[PDB]
Amino acid sequence: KRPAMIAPGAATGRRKEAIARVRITPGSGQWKINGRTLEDYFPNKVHQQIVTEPFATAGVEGAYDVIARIGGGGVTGQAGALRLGIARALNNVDPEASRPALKKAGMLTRDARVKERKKAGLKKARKAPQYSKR
Amino acid sequence: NEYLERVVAINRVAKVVQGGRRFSFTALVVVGDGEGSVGVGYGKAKEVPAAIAKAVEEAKKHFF
Amino acid sequence: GQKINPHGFRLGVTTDHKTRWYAEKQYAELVGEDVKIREWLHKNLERAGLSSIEIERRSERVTIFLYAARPGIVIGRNGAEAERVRGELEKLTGKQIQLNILEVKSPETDAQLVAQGIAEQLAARVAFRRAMRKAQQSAMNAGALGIRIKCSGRLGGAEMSRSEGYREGRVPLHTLRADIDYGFFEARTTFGRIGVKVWIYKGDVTGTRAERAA
Amino acid sequence: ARLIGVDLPRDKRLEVALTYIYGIGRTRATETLKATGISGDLRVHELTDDQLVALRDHIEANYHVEGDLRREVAADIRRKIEIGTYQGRRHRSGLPVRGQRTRTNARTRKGKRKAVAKKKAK
Amino acid sequence: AKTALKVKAARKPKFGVRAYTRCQRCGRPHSVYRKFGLCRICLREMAHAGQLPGVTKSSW
Amino acid sequence: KIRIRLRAYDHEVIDSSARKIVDTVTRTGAKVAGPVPLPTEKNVFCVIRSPHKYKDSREHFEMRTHKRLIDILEPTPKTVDSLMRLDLPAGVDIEIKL
Amino acid sequence: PRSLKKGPFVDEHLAKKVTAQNEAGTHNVIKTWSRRSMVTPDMIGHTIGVHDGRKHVPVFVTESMVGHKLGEFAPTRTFKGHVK
Amino acid sequence: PRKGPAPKRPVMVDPVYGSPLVSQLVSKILLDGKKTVAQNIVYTALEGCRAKNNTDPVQTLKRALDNIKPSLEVKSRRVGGATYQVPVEVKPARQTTLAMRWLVNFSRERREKTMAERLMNEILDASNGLGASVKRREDTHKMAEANRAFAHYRW
RNA sequence: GACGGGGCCCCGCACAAGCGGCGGAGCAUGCGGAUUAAUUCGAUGCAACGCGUAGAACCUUACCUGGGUUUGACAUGGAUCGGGAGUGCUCAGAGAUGGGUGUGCCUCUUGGUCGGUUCACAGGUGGUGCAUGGCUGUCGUCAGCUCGUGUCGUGAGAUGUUGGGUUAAGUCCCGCAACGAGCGCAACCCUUGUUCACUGUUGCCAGCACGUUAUGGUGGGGACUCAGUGGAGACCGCCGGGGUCAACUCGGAGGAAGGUGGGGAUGACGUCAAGUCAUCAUGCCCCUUAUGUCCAGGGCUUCACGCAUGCUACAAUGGCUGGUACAGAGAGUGGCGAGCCUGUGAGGGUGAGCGAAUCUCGGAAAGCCGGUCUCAGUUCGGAUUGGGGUCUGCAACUCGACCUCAUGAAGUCGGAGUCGCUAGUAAUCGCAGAUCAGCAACGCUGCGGUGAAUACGUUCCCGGGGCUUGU
Ligand SMILES: CON(C)Cc1ccc(O)c2c1C[C@H]1C[C@H]3[C@H](N(C)C)C(O)=C(C(N)=O)C(=O)[C@@]3(O)C(O)=C1C2=O
Ligand SMILES: [Mg+2]
Ligand SMILES: [Mg+2]
Ligand SMILES: [Mg+2]
Ligand SMILES: [Mg+2]
Ligand SMILES: [Mg+2]
Ligand SMILES: [Mg+2]
Ligand SMILES: [Mg+2]
Ligand SMILES: [Mg+2]
Ligand SMILES: [Mg+2]
Ligand SMILES: [Mg+2]
Ligand SMILES: [Mg+2]
Ligand SMILES: [Mg+2]
Ligand SMILES: [Zn+2]
Repeated sequence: KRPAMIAPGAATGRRKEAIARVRITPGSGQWKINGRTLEDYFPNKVHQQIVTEPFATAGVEGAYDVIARIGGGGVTGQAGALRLGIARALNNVDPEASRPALKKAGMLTRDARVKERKKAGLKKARKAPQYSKR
Repeated sequence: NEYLERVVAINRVAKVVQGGRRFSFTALVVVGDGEGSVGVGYGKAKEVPAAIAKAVEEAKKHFF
Repeated sequence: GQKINPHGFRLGVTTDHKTRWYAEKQYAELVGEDVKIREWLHKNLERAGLSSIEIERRSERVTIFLYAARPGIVIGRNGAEAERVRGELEKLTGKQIQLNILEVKSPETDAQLVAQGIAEQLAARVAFRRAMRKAQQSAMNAGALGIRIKCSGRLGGAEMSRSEGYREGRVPLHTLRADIDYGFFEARTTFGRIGVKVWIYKGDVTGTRAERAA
Repeated sequence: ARLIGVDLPRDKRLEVALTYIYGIGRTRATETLKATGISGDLRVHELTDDQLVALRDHIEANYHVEGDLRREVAADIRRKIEIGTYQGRRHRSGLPVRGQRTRTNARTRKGKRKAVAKKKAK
Repeated sequence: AKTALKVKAARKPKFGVRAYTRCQRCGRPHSVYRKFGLCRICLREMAHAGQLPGVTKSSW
Repeated sequence: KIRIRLRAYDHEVIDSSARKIVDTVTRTGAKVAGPVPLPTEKNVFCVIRSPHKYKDSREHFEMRTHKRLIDILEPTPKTVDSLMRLDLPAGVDIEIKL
Repeated sequence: PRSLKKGPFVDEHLAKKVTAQNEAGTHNVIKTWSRRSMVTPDMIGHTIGVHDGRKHVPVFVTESMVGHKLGEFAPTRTFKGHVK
Repeated sequence: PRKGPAPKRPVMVDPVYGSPLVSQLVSKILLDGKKTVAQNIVYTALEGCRAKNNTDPVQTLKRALDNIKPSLEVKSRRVGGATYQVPVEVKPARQTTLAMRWLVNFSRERREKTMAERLMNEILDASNGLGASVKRREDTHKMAEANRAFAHYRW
């Protein structure tokens, strides 16, 4: 019921071979990922929502700054890792007022979905060569 | 030795399976004392000596 | 036809490599000399009975552990045969060989020597069923938890090939923590050769290198 | 009859109307435009005769084009035929000359598949 | 492989480009690894038997 | 100061050798940086399992090289002699950069 | 084709034979297995029996041969057609 | 499958228009795995929709989907020595899927140049009540009515 | 036992529901056929056909023409004459080889090394995979296959292993003339998902001090990330319902992860006289101035055709062009090569650095953004063909890759039929490695990027499992 707490904090996020070092701090709510701003590093609204929505589902809103260092993976994987990092930071800052909703939204969870390895005799992880009877 | 025995007959029986046939050996033995007690034993095995021994030990307990 | 080598399957997990050296620019030539050493030793020391040849290297110096059932043949008289085989080893390789020969505590339990003996009997034309039963009985008298022997070929000098086998106890080939010793030999008969394979379940081993080699 | 022996198609950019000429490709047309100092992004129907003939003069002076290059290529092939090289023999046979495989397809030289009757199994 | 072929491969090949590898245990001319000599079959069997240090089955 | 590179194929013997080196140098004073693990070299070989005409079933092997690094901060010529004279297992090599 | 800065490749015995033929009269057939060699002006007007795998087929080298290899004029495969 | 009904992946909502319908539309366009290209197409089509009519593009997409939604469709049946076309009622999820698939396919089949406003034109026509998608819906309903006599074979 | 166009009960991308293909076109590649002096040999329904080949210009090479050789190209052992062997430069030759010329053992009075003459003998990718070993495919990750003892039956044989319930599972539970055990299932192993301790360079940079402006470049730091060792963690363990019960099953909480979490390794008894005498090994047979062996050239690359696996396409969800983001896994000293100069470019010339968490390969591409093309057999497609080149190599004619200039073929989404896939999958996007001087690699094995639709269901098609019935 309480509007959570502002408080600085930090965490790490990972998703699909991408690492996200997140440091959330009280502020105006601006972003800086690898130096460049959000609208530069995530140039399109395709997957800005996935990283912004941890705040939306938390009590705090876009009046709380964050600094992100992002490595590995592609754009979407980096987005997911950053989202998980922000969720974990909010978690360990306020594990009572934001923990229930934040976990219920399925956000304090790291999906282990990773590219399955290729297998001998198969064109891809599961694709098989075209069977030709006689 | 102590008890005199004869191997009456041996036969090669088989059981047909998906792979093929599972052969086996049957043994008739007659074991007696030579003085009035005698018995007959039937033995099943995968091998002739094992079938014979099983038949002999089964005949020991059938002495009349 | 479709079964993995037990030693290769358990390699690194429970059993260990027979060669212990590191080299990254000569690797192939050291492998070649190792092959030469092993082939020479196997071809010239059948009589002793070779469980394993273990090769180590420190710096241009090779060390050979020869695990043999009866090292009497290897040592000859007062080490004369040992000296001659060492000298042949320098002749073959060109490096300083330090050769030591070790016993096998239970040759009737080591699978490789068991295959050695079974193949020797088959070559000497002993009934294969009797030979397999003797080896099995001796292994369980020694105290192995499981024996499995398989002789494949023109058994008894016949025309068709058979794959006759014996086993009792437990031989869990699929279990990695299971310590399974595997041996193989070929009986050279007047009718080709017979392949004799032996699995012996020594027991169950844990980790840390099988308790760091127990 | 706009250029040497070909009519540039109207309503199409000059940089590709030039490539419509035999003996002129993309880079050849681009050079030609840079040498003549003529834009390449204007349609052909706005082309003054002075710049048109300047382009024609540059092309004629620098480049073998149209009938000249076609005759030269035919002469080269005929010379291969008459000298009797391996390539010439393949040319006469109407079969690939540059070491292409001929077991399976070679289709662009062998034409359409003229399937033939073969031996019949029992 | 043939013994003559094995010895010919072992000897210097006049021209440098004419050299080839051969399985140093087996004589096989196809699928010979530079890292450790040998060949496909020789590698498989020797790795199983454990004479190749560091080489173990991979199941990542 | 004074680099020691350890390379082998078994991380147990790597760790044992590194522990022996660090405990030796320390027994001779010389405080030394802890054994830092370098990334392991990972070579992969794929082999047709069958000797003939069976390519879809294959076997994969790896040769993993484990590397550790030691720094001998204290010069300590006595430790220099100790590190040149001690004995190490055959499977692991040593590289001393003075 | 061969690099220009390496020059044409003439098999260094065909060259010596054609030079000897030039010195002692350009009238003989020069038998060679050097399909590998490059035709040069110095041999123009000669006749060279180039091996084709089973026979030394003779070619009379003319002016236009020069930019070609000796083996281009000695076909190795015979086809004649499928069927008849 | 034999084991049972496999779980369904939850459908996400479009960040821009806040409707799962547009996300389903982009995931249905979604050729070659290019999500960004697909939703650029979809957003362009929706903006063209709101350009040509003042009403909301998500509402016009919804109206088109209701106009293309089939109520019942026939499936092949192997009763006897001849095949039957048994009409079966269509669940809401299945009919939304069918409407979206038909919309996308007929948009791809339209004659205009670019996919974005081929889809825009098809959406507007369907919302009005015209187009190939609506025609196919009517034809499937007509054939279901023709084969309505086999409504008793449902299991 | 097997089979059934017999039943009941089941399972698998087996259908269905979907998405993308193949079959049409061009090319790449394998094969059949034909051809040839030779087109070396093996593979032939699934389970042969981008398969042995993880690299055929010479070599490889096993084939063909021709030229050489005969204890032989190579081993091992006795004798016997020896001191050089072995080689540098030259000559003849297509080369093999032959002839010159230079150089010519270390011990020791009897060895290492070679020579012949022999003598033994070697050699064979010559035959037979139905003489074999080894290794492998395969049914089949299928849930099974058996044994000891007891018992039933004259006997083969049966029981266990049937039945009810359950499970991914002969997985367990209940009952039971069965009581037990073994190989399979599962687990132990590797990898991935969470976390802790330890260590801190070549990795990392939160707080501290400068740095040429600049680069964690610097002192330094154990925080974060990562590297790699050792631990923790998941067990239907907890809660509730169902299930007499009991196994199980449903729901929930906690949690990174919940009911096997994902993937790999692992392939029971056996089947197919399945593949391999050509990797190796080997029984027997065959060759021995030739079926051995050396060499040059040729062939394995042929082309009226047929099949198969792929690649590029047929365009606008696209082509072209400028700018601009985000990887992982790997390789490297005859190697990876930066930087600079030169050339349109392939490249060349110089040339640091790095045996490599350091240096190099390096650029990721798709994507985003701006411009442009405007549905045109095209600014689609890039086959073919003509010219000029580069590099590797003794040598690119047959028969290499690449660059550049020109040329601009079929192809408008493909007949009957057919294939793959249930989630980080399909679809697509690039990257790396093995072999390898170079490369016909679009193949193979991996790596990450983007990232779906659908599964009502078992009626039907294919394969299989338990029991039962008929023969
Ligand atoms: C011919 O000699 N007599 C008459 C008998 C025979 C004798 C010795 C043999 O060594 C083989 C054969 C029969 C063939 C048949 C082969 C055939 N295959 C080549 C297509 C086949 O149809 C299958 C198959 N589809 O399963 C096989 O079984 C097969 O491959 C095989 O094993 C064979 C042999 O090797
Ligand atoms: Mg080569
Ligand atoms: Mg279907
Ligand atoms: Mg086609
Ligand atoms: Mg062939
Ligand atoms: Mg053969
Ligand atoms: Mg056969
Ligand atoms: Mg066979
Ligand atoms: Mg055959
Ligand atoms: Mg298992
Ligand atoms: Mg042979
Ligand atoms: Mg071929
Ligand atoms: Mg599945
Ligand atoms: Zn080999």
